[PDB]
Amino acid sequence: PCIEVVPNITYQCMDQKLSKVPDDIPSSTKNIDLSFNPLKILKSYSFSNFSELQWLDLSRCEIETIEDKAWHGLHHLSNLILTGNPIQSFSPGSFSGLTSLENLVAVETKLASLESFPIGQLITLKKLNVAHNFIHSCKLPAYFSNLTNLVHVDLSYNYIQTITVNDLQFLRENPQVNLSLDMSLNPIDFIQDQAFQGIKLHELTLRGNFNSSNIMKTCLQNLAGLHVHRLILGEFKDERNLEIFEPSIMEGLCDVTIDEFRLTYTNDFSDDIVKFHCLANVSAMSLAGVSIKYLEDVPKHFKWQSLSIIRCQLKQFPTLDLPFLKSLTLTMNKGSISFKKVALPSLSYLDLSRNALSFSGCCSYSDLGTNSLRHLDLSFNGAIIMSANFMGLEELQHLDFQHSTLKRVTEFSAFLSLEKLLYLDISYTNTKIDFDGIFLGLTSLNTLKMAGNSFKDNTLSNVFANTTNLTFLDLSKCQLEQISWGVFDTLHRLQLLNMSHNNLLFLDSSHYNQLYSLSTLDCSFNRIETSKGILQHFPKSLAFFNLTNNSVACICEHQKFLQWVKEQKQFLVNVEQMTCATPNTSLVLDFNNSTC
Amino acid sequence: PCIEVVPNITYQCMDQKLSKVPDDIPSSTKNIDLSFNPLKILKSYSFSNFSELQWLDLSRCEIETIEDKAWHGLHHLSNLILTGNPIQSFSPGSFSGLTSLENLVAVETKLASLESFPIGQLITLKKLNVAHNFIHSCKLPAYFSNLTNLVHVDLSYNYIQTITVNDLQFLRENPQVNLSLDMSLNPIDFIQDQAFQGIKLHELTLRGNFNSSNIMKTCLQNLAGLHVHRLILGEFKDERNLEIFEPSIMEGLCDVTIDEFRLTYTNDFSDDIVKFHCLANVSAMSLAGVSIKYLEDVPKHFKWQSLSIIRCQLKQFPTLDLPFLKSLTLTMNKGSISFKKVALPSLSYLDLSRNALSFSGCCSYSDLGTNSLRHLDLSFNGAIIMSANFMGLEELQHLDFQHSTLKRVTEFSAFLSLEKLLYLDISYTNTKIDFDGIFLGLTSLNTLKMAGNSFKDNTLSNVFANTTNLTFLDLSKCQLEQISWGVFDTLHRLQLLNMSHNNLLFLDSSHYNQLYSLSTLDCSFNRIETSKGILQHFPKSLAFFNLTNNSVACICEHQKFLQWVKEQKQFLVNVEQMTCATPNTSLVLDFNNSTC
Amino acid sequence: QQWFCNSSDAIISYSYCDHLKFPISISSEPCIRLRGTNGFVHVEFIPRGNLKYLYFNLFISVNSIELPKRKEVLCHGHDDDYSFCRALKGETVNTSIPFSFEGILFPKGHYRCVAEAIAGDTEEKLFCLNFTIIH
Amino acid sequence: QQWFCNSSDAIISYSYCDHLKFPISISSEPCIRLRGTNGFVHVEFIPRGNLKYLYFNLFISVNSIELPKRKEVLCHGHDDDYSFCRALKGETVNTSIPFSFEGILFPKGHYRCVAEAIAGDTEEKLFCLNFTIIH
Ligand SMILES: *[C@@H]1O[C@H](CO)[C@@H](O[C@@H]2O[C@H](CO)[C@@H](O)[C@H](O)[C@H]2NC(C)=O)[C@H](O)[C@H]1NC(C)=O
Ligand SMILES: *[C@@H]1O[C@H](CO)[C@@H](O[C@@H]2O[C@H](CO)[C@@H](O)[C@H](O)[C@H]2NC(C)=O)[C@H](O)[C@H]1NC(C)=O
Ligand SMILES: *[C@@H]1O[C@H](CO)[C@@H](O[C@@H]2O[C@H](CO)[C@@H](O)[C@H](O)[C@H]2NC(C)=O)[C@H](O)[C@H]1NC(C)=O
Ligand SMILES: *[C@@H]1O[C@H](CO)[C@@H](O)[C@H](O)[C@H]1NC(C)=O
Repeated sequence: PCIEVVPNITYQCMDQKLSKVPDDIPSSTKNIDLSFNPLKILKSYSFSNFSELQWLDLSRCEIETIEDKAWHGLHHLSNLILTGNPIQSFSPGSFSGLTSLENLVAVETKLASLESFPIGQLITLKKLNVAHNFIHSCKLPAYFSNLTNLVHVDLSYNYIQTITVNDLQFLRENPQVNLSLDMSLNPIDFIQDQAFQGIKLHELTLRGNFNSSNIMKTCLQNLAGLHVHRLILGEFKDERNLEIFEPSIMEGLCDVTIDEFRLTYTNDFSDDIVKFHCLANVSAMSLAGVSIKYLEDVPKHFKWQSLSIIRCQLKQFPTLDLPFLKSLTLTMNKGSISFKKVALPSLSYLDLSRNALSFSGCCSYSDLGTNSLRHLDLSFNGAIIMSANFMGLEELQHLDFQHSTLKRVTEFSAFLSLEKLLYLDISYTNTKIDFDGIFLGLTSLNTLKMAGNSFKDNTLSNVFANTTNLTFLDLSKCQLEQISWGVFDTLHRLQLLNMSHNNLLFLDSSHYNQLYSLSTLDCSFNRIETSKGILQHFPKSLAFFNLTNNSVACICEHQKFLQWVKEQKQFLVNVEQMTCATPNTSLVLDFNNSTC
Repeated sequence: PCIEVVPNITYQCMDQKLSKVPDDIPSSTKNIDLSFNPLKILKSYSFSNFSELQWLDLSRCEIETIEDKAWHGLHHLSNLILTGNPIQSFSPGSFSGLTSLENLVAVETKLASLESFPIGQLITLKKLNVAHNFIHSCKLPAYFSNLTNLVHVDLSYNYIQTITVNDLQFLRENPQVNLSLDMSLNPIDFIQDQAFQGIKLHELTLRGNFNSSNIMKTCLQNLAGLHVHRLILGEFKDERNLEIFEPSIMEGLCDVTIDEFRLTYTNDFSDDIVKFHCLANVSAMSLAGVSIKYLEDVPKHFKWQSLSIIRCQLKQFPTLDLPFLKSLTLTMNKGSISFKKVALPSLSYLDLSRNALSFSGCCSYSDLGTNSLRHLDLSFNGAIIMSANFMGLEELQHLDFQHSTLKRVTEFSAFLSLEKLLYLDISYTNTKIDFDGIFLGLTSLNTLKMAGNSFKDNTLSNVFANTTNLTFLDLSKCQLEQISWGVFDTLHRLQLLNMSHNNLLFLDSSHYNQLYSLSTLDCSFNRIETSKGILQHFPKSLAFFNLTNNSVACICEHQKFLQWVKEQKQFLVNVEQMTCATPNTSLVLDFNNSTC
Repeated sequence: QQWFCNSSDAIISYSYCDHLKFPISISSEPCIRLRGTNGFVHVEFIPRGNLKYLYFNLFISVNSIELPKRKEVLCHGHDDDYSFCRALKGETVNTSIPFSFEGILFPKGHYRCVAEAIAGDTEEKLFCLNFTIIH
Repeated sequence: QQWFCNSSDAIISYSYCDHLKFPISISSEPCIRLRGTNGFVHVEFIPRGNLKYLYFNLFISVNSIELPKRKEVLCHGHDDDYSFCRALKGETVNTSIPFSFEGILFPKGHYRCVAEAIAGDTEEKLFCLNFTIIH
C-alpha cells in the first residue's frame, strides 16, 4: 500500500499514483502525506474516519476543486499543506470543518486575493502562507479581526506593487496585534505617503523587492512611523540586483524604530553602510552573506547588544570597542582572519567558530576586556596557541575548540582559571596528552569531550584526579592501548564513558569499581579479548555496556568472562550479534567443556 | 686515568687532577684534551713523545710559564688552545717547533700587545684568536707579512679605543691579503680620518662597540674607503648602550662598499632603517634578533639578492617587490603572521619555516610572482590551506611542510604540477590519507618523508603507483594495520623503507618482491607475529632488515619463518636479542619437536 | 541522456542515478570550462521536499580513483543567498544561479560525479544526478 | 644549597644536580615574583665547553606532577643576542642578562626544575642546577 514510519500514527504515501485516500489506514493516525498523487478532485466525507489527524500533506496533487465539507472528521487537524494545486477559486466554506487548524499553506494555488479567501472562519489559525500566487493587493482583509490567533502571513513571490495607506488600515485600528509579514520577492516601486504611520509589526521581511537604488530609497522613506522588532533587508544572488549601493539609500530608516536589524546578501556593498547613523538605536545587528571587508570605525555611542556576522568576507578581524555589546557571533567567514585583541566590557557570549582563525596568545582578560564571558566558541579554526591560562575569565561555562589546532596545551595547566567551567570540547585538536596536570583547575566540569586525540605511550594517565563533577567523558578514537590503575577512582558522578574505537586488548573491571552512576560504557570497536578483574566490579547502574565489534577469545582460559556474558546479556548491547574471533561464529553459544 | 673516545687516536683528560701529561698515553694519538688540570708550567719537551698530535686543548690549566722548546716534538700540530691560562708574557721562541700550526687560540691569556707576541715565525698560521686580553692597540704588526696564510684575527673583548691610519698600514701596504677582523666588545670611541682609505676586508665584525648612538654615527663615517664583503653590526642583550638607532647613524656607510650586510640585536630599532638609500647596492641583506615590526618601505630599485629575517618581531608579513631577490629567509618570528602576496620575479629559494605562519591558499605563481622557485620551506608553521596545486611553480624540487597543519591536501591532487620535485616532507602534518591520487604528478620524487600521519581504515593504499623514482620512503608512526596488495611493485629504485612504529600484525614477503634496489627495511616496534607467503621473495639486495621490538609467535604454524630467521642471521638487525612473545625468552632457540 | 554540452576543454553530460529518478532540469550557460567559467546554472524542477536546508553530497572520481565524499551546503536555513531556499515541497522552482571560478590544474581523463541533493531537515534524497566529465 | 632569595610570593633556591657538579654562581635582581618581574640574571662561571650552541633542558615538576621536557635555545650559533655565546671553554664569564615577564596563573605549591645546560655541538653537559620554588 504505502510506507509505515510509525505504526497507528504516521504514514508515507508519496508518488503512488493514487486517485483517492487509502481508507484502510488506521482510524487513529496522527500524520499523513499524500503529496505527488494525482488526486484531481477532493470529494466530501473523503476525510472522515481519521478524527485524530494533525498533519495533512497534499502538495502537488492536481487538485482543482475542494468539495464542500471535504474535511469532515478533521476537528483536530493543525497543519494543512496544499502547495502547487490549481484550485484557484476557494468557495464559501471550503475549509469548513477545521476548527483546530494552526497553519494553512496555500502556496502556488492560483489564489488571486485575500478578500475572496474564505478563511474568516478559522479562529485558531496562527500562520498563513500564500506565497507564489496571483495576489495583486496588499490589503489586510477586515475578517482578520476574527483571526485572533494569527501572527505570521507570508506574501512572498507575488505581484504587489504598492503598499498604500488603505492596505494597512486593519493594523491601524488594531495596535494590539502581534503580526509578522514576509513581503519578499514582490516588485514594489510605490509606498503611499504616511502609509506606515502608527503601525506595529513583529518582523518585516523586505528581501529582493526593489529594482533600482532610487526606488529603494524612495520606498524606505515611506516606511515612516513603523515600529518593528525585526527588519530583514537585502536581495538574492539568483535575482537581478541593485547596481550602486550607497549608505544613503538607508536614509528613510531613521524615521522608523527598529529593535533588531538583519541585512542579508547585497550585490554591491560599502563597508561604511554598517557604521550608518540610522542604525545607532538598534539593539541587535545582523549581517549574513555580505561583502563586508572591514568592520572598524563603529561609533562608541551605538546601542548594539548583539552583533552577528555570518558568511561574510572580512579580510581582517574587526576593531570593536562597543561598551554595551553582550553577544558576538563572527562565523563561517570566507577567508582566514587572525584574532586581533578587542575590548568589549559587556560581552558574555562569543562565537568565533568556522573561520579558520589564527589565535596566538590565547587567552586572558587583555584579549577581550570583559569580566562577564560565559560562552567561548573557537571550534573549527586554524592554529590556536595557548600561552595564558585564562586569567580574568573565570566566569566561563562553555569552552569549545573541537577541530581547531590546539598548540602547547600540554605544556602547562592551560585551563587552571576555569573553576566554573561546565563544558570543555578539545576533540580532534590533535593534542598528544603528555602532562598529568592538563585538566587541573576544572573542578566544576560536567562534560569533557576529547575524542580524536592521543596519549603518551598510548596509556591513559591520571589526568582526571580532580575533575570530580564529570557526568560525560568521551575518550573515543584516542588510540588507547592501556588504562592506568586508579584513573577513574574519583569520577563518582560519571554517567557516560566513551572509549570506543581504541586499541584496547582487554578490559579490567577494577578500573570501574568506583563508578556508581555509570549508566553507559562504550567499549566497542576495540580489540578486547576478555575482561580481567572481579567481574562484579562492573557498576550495578550499568544499562548500556557496548562491547560489539571487538575480538573475544572463546577459550576455556576465559570461561568466567564468557559465563558473565550469558549472565549479563540483558545489559550488553547487540549481544547475540557478537561473535568470537579465536580458534568464527558465534559467542553466547560458548559451551564449557574443553578441560574447563 | 684518561677517558678513551677513540682508542689509539683521541683521548680526553679533562678535569682530572693532573700535574703533567701522563706518559702512559699511547705515543700514537692525534687529538688530546688536557683542559681543567693544574698543569701550572709547560715543562720543556713535555709533548716531545706524541709526534702525530694535531689537536691539543690546554684550556684553564693555570699555566704561567711556557719553557723553551716546550712544543719541541710536535711536527704536525694544527690546533693549540690556551684560553684562560695566565701566561702574561710570551718570550721569543715560546711557539718554537709548531711548524704546522693553523689555529692559535690565546684567549684570556692576559696578553698586552700583538707587537710583542712571538708568532711571526708561524707561517702556516691561519686563525689567530686573542679575544679577552689587555690589548689597547689596533695596530696590525709588520710581521703579518710573513704570516701569509693568515685570514682571520679575533681581537674581541679587549681595550682598543681607537683605530688609526697607521694601525691599518699593513693592509694598506698589501692589498692582496684576505683578512677578517673581529673587533667586537671593544670600547671604540674614535676612528681616525682616512683610516680605512684603501683597505680591503673580507668580514668585519663591530658588535657591542659603541657607548652611544652619536659615537656610532661618528665612527661609521670614518669607515669611508673600506671595501668589505661582510659587515656585521649591532649590540648584545647583556651589553646594550644604543638609546636610539635611526637611519642617520648608518650615514657613513655610503662611503663604504658592502657586499653583505648583517644587523644583529639592537636596543632600539627604527623600521625604516631597511629602507635606507645607502643599502641600495647591497647584495645580501640580513637581520637577526631585531625589533623590526614592519618591513614594507623597500624602494623597488634596491639590488638585494638575498634577504634574511631571523628571530625578529614582525607584526605582519613583509610586502616585497624587489626584482633581483633570489633568496628569501624569514624564520623563527615572534607570534603568528599570515602569508601575504609577494612579487619576487627572481625568487628561487624560500624559507618561511618555524613562524607559526598561517598560509591560506597554497599555492601558485600569483602568491609569489616567480617562475623559478626551486626550494620551498613551509615547515613548523600553523594552518596551511591547500587550494591550488602549484600551477606556475613547476620548477620546484624541494618542498617541506613538516609539522605544519596541512589542510585539504587530500581533497584534490595538490602536487599535480610538481613534475620536477625531488624532495617532499609531509611528516607530522596530521594527514588522514583518503585519496589514492594524493601524489599524482610526483614522477621525479626521490625522497618522501610522511611519518606520523594515517590512512583510511589504517590500510596503506595504492598511492605510489606513479612515484617511480623513489629512493627513500618514511612511513613510520602512521597507525598502519594493513598493506594493500600491489602497493610497492612499481618502486624499483627504492633503497630505504621505514615502516617502524605502526600496528602491523604480520608481514607478507610478496609486498616487497619487486623492490629490486631495497637495502634497508625497518619494521621495528610493530606487533609482527610472523611474515607469511614465501620468504625467498625478500629482495636479494636487502642488507638491513630490522624486526626488533615486535611480538613474534613461536608456535608450529610458523615453522618456515622461524627456521628462516636462522639462515638469514646476517641480514636481521640485533638477532642476538630478539625474544618470543607467545605460549618469554628467547627466539632463535626455537626447535622443531612436537607436531612440527 | 538528460543533457550534454561541450566546452573548449571538456565534454559534460548527466543522467539520473540508478537508485533515484526524480526530475530536474539543470543546465549551465556557457558549458563549463575546467580552466574557468563565468555564467549561470539554470535550474527548473518541482522539489520533492522543502529546500530550507538544501545540501549536496558530491561523490567524485578521476579515472576510477575516488575522492572522499564532499558536502556542499547551499541553504543553511537562515538568511540564505538564494530565492529557492524558501521554496516549499511541491512548488515550482525556476531560477538562474550566477557563478564563477578561477581554475586549477586537473588531470586529463574521465570524471564521474554523482551528486545527491539532501533536505538536511528530513535527511531524505531530493534528487540524484550522475555527471560525466571528459577532460 | 648554593643560593636563595624571597619575594612577595616566592622562595627560590638552588643546588647542583646530584650527578653533575660543575660550578656556576647565578642569581637575580630582584628576586623572582611569579606575578611578574623586570630585572637581571647575574651569571658568573667558567664554561666546561664552548658556548656557541648553548641550550637548556628544563625538567619541571609542580607538586610532583612533571611537565614535558622543555628546551630553551639561548645560542643558535649565528648572530646570537647574548655576549656570552662567543665565550670559549675555560673562558671567564661575568654577565648580567636583562629580562621581563608578565606572569600566568601558577599554583599554590612546590616546584622542582632541573636546568641542564647543554653545548649543542658536542652534546656535552656544561652544568646542571637543581632548582626549587615554593609559591
Ligand atoms: C562513542 O563514540 C563514537 C564516535 O567517536 C560514536 O559512534 C558513532 O555511532 C554512530 C551511530 O549513528 C555511527 O553510525 C557513527 O559512525 C559513529 N561515529 C563515529 C565513528 O564518529 C558513539 O555513538 C559514541 N557512543 C555513545 C554512547 O554516544
Ligand atoms: C677570503 O678568505 C676567506 C677564507 O676564510 C674565504 O671565505 C670562505 O669562503 C669559503 C667558500 O668560498 C666558505 O666555505 C668559507 O666558510 C668562507 N669563510 C667565511 C668566514 O666567510 C673567502 O672566500 C676568501 N675570498 C677570496 C677572494 O679569496
Ligand atoms: C624509521 O622511523 C623511525 C622514526 O620514528 C626511526 O627511529 C629512530 O631510530 C633511532 C635508532 O638509531 C633512534 O635513535 C631514534 O630514537 C628513533 N627516532 C624516533 C623519533 O623514535 C628509524 O630510524 C627509521 N628507520 C631508519 C632506518 O632510519
Ligand atoms: C553502543 O551502544 C550505545 C547505546 O546503545 C550507542 O549509543 C552507541 O552508538 C554504540 N556504540 C557504537 C560505537 O556504535
